[PDB]
Amino acid sequence: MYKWSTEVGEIIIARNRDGHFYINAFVNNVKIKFMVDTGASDIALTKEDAQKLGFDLTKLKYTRTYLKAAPITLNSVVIGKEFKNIKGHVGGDLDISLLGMSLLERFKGFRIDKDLLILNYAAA
Amino acid sequence: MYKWSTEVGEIIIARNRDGHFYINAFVNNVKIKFMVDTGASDIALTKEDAQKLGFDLTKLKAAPITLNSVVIGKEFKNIKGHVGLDISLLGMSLLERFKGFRIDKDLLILNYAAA
Amino acid sequence: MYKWSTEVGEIIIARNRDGHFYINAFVNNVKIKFMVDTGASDIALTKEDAQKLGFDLTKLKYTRTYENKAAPITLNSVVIGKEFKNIKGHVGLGDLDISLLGMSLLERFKGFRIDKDLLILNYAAA
Amino acid sequence: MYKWSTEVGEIIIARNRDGHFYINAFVNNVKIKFMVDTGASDIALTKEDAQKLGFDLTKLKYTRTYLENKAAPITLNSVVIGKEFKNIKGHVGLGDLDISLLGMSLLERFKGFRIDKDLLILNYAAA
Repeated sequence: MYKWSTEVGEIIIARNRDGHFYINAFVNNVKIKFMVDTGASDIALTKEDAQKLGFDLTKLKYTRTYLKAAPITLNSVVIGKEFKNIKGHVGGDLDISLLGMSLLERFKGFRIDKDLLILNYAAA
Repeated sequence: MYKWSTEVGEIIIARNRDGHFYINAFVNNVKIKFMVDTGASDIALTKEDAQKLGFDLTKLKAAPITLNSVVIGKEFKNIKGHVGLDISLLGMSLLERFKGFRIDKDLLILNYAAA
Repeated sequence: MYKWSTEVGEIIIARNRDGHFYINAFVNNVKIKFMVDTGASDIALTKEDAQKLGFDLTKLKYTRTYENKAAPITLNSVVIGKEFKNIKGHVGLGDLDISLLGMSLLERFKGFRIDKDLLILNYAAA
Repeated sequence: MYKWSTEVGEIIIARNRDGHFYINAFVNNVKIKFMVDTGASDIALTKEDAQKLGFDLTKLKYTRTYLENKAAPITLNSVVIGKEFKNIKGHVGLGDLDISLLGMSLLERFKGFRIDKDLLILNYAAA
């Protein structure tokens, strides 16, 4: 008699009137507010949010570019379920961090249509 | 943010050596053993089993009944059944309520979803 | 190998400005607009909808009561996402503006929920 | 009215009495037989299955080494097991094993993958 089970889930975000989707995540167990960016793939953290996560700004290698930026790795990111070792980077103006496609395509299910962003996931 | 979640489950049971599938449920917290009958619709209890469930035999109408709670993977509410054989029987009326039910060779495969 | 597959689907419907949800469905190959009524049980059709579906109002048996008296019917096919068969209903009062879809049908879906302004339907077929 | 649908599927394999799971696939439209290897990552094709797929043996670069013998990396454009997966990693191995091996890098791509008692269960989702 074989028996198994898991937690399954769905998250829907509706598009704000400025036309973007906003979403909360826990990153290394800190609450971070993200705006979704369809053109990015990588997570773009603000400096402020980098500090909140226990990173040092004077001691970072701002090597790569997208606009100049410091690649980084995030132990865990939770949105529905926990993801691990998530590619990111930290760069200048912007007030809010940005979530790209890479993280979102890691979901079991992920579609945008109409004004809805719909994520499906499974845990254990 | 609209956010939703639930427990999804799967039970897989191997055919018995006698050619049948048997399943052990809790009925109102009481272990019971059912044989699967694909041709049957509602449940068919043995008197023995009827008695284990706090029923009166000689004050009934085969006599139609309702079972408050039947737990196979998840808890099914208010299951149709009756009483008249050796072992009690589980029919299509219960199995169709599962998200999934299929038999394939020596496996009976049951899918369910709770919250 | 034991192989198995099916079609899975999801329908998301936004609430209407008036506060209700509305579903368009094919019933016996005809388009009917329903209002969702989460505390109804079986489908309630308007007379006009009933007539669109070829029911003869003067020959039905008005055998159920509520204080009025209504006529049970069965609908062979109702297609919302997938095709459901032998759906229960009745013809409602002469006053009914729009037909109602209740829980007896909605609970046949694999998934159904309302959250704020979205009604979410999940279904699976062959 | 937002509406969306897709194909979902489950494949189950029972452990043969030798202890191994075996499963067939279409790779670039040819049926290939595999034995599952949880130790492996990549797909390990026999030389015979490579030629059956039209690899030119004598133009492959055998730049890799495994277990001791050499092997040439390849990409399999299309592999169908339930759903189609694209661009699967493999190599073709100078070792003399008679059957090709399917590793975790392909299994892990499934939406659901689990082994318990003697059942390997795979779940997938297409359109």
